[PDB]
Amino acid sequence: QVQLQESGPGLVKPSETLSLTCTVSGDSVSSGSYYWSWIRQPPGKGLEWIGYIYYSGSTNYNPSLKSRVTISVDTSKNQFSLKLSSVTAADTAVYYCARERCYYGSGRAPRCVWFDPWGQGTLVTVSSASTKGPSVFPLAPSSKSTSGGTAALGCLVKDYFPEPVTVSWNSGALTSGVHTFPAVLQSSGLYSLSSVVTVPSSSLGTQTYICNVNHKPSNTKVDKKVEPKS
Amino acid sequence: FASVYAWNRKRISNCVADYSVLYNSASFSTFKCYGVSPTKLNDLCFTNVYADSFVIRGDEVRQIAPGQTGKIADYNYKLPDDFTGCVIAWNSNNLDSKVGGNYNYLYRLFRKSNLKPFERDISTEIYQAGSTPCNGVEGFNCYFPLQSYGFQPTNGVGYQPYRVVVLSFELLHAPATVCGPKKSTNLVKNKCVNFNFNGLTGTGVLTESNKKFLPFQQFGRDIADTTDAVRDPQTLEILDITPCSFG
Amino acid sequence: YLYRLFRKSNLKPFERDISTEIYQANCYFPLQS
Amino acid sequence: QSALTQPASVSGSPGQSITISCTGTSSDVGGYNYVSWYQQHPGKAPKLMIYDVSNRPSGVSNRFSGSKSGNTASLTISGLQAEDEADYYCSSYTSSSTLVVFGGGTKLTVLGQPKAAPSVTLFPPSSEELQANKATLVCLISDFYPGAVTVAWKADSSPVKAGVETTTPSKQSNNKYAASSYLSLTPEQWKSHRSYSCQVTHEGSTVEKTVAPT
Ligand SMILES: *[C@@H]1O[C@H](CO)[C@@H](O[C@@H]2O[C@H](CO)[C@@H](O)[C@H](O)[C@H]2NC(C)=O)[C@H](O)[C@H]1NC(C)=O
Ligand SMILES: *[C@@H]1O[C@H](CO)[C@@H](O)[C@H](O)[C@H]1NC(C)=O
Repeated sequence: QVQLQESGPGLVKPSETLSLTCTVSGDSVSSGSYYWSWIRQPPGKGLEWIGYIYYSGSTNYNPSLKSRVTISVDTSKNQFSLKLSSVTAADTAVYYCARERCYYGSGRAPRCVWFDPWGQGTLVTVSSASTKGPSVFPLAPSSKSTSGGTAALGCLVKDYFPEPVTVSWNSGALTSGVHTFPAVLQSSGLYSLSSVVTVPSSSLGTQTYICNVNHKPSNTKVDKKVEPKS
Repeated sequence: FASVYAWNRKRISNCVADYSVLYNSASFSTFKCYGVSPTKLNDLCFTNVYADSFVIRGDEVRQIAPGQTGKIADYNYKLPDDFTGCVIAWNSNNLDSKVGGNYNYLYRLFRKSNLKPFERDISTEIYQAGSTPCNGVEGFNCYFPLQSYGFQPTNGVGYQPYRVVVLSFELLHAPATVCGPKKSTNLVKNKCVNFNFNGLTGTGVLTESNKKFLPFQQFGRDIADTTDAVRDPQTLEILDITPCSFG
Repeated sequence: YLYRLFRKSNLKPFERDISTEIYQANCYFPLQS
Repeated sequence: QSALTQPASVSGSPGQSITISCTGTSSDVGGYNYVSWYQQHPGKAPKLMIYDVSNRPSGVSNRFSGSKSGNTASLTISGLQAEDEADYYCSSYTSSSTLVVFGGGTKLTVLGQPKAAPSVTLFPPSSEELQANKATLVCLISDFYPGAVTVAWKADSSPVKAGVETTTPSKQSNNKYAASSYLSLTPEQWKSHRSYSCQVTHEGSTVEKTVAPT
């Protein structure tokens, strides 16, 4: 099978030129037979199409976004990338990369349809609130959280601007009871969230419960252990 | 010109071919000769010359050569491995590229197996990549096999259309055929000067004659069989070829 | 092992020609790897 | 141009049949044989299940099927499940300039479920945060399928309305909801009042939890 992944994020400012880069795995780029494309989606709104490149170098773009976007191919690392210049505040969207099927035309450009495997989608925002790293606290398991057979503990990761942030439990080990709640946007302008997991009350401190906090726009990586209250 | 997936094929035949007007025209961006270096073409004779014609991209002119690979040489036009002729190519951006894209120049991009040299394939069956049968309809792993260069005048070089002509000299086993043209020089009568009269090679003094050949006879011979008169091809007058002076 | 030169001389015997002035007029060079 | 996905929202009962239409402009979208449908779960990339105009790719449920009529395109289902709540978009290959057009999106809902109980969980500011010269109370709500929750915060006896932030309800995998609220406090106010509490009201019913500083 094939897979797709995007890279090159960062709280881009206004009037810059951002660059995303989609890499492919499981199918060569220069093989013909598929047309690699780009699709954005502003949040809470529908999809819209941007462009495509074929392996020769033939391009197409959306006429509303024309004269502003160039997309190009690297056949050395099997990846393709767009660059959109003079960015306004309206382009704060989620950006997918996908391939298209693109049936053969008849002496008049080639028509394409259905698409195939959509990228992973990396939210890219555009503002002037700069960026900040998260502050982490462990929310200890307590008898006020304990009830019978189980008790809950978690990690509070707060005050960060660069929206995509992740917290795992024990390097991705525990998948039972682990729930990360939607981040909240404060009046200060910074986000905050808390992820909690329940675990048998016989196992308050017994095993390892370390939340792994990773902030991808920055490079923050911190592991915090949660233990019952003193 | 003609497409790249259905090239043309003209069979030049008995004629007088002057590859010098080609070689020195300086309008050609690529003039490679393989079996035979270019300047010696106007001095050889073969049985047949074939000329193939088509149109490709700018940077696919390097696959028109013996022993290459790529979408063009694999299955559009394959040159044998002991080629003999010459390959000529020149840019044609202003003729073949039109604003909005000239979608009339196609090429084949999928085939079961690479072509045999000088083999040609104009079929249009739906190609079948995967194992699933296609039944003549498109879909995943069922692709139409022809794509089209969309040529446009604002394309960087190496994406503008180039026209290509491949001359292939072949020598079956006939008696002869096309060859180059033979030059000529003024005739100086009366002076032991070497001479060649359309094949007759000799030496001696040339003099105005007063014999009368029949109007199909070229040269005259003596008893004991030595050439002693000729007829000048251009002016058609008889000249006595007396041996040089000796003693 | 850069052998295979091409020239005008046609090389009457036991002489050897060493020089580089191009047969470029697309382009050519009297040497081949 | 844009092939208006007919209706925006859509209601459905679990089990029988839902049909979603997709109308647009003329034969540049309707009178062609190239339309596709996509399912996007909330927080995921979309995924096709219908192409050309009615073809199921290698491995999808058999409930998915579509058809074409004039300038409208149809997509129907033949038996509903709880995991089919998503958005749905149309595609299409025009001839104008925008090459490919996209739908506006329809929301499929699975009406039918039993009033769940909003499980509440409250946490006081951790010790490191106390040393950090700040304090935050954490009120988590989960599994309360009908989503009209609201929250009120309590100091020892009185209600408070400053320093609190409340998430809008978010749908989980089990297609019920979850929410969260935060209370900002200076640690001296944290020890000032002997205890705080978070109460949540939901369909008239109410459940509250309470924590006291140490
Ligand atoms: C070959 O070509 C030459 C010219 O290139 C011909 O010479 C002409 O001969 C006629 C005699 O009938 C003269 O009136 C012309 O003035 C000549 N032309 C020139 C340019 O001198 C010659 O006749 C041709 N060969 C044959 C067999 O006709
Ligand atoms: C002497 O000079 C001639 C110049 O024509 C050159 O070709 C030749 O190689 C030289 N002799 C030797 C032994 O190299």
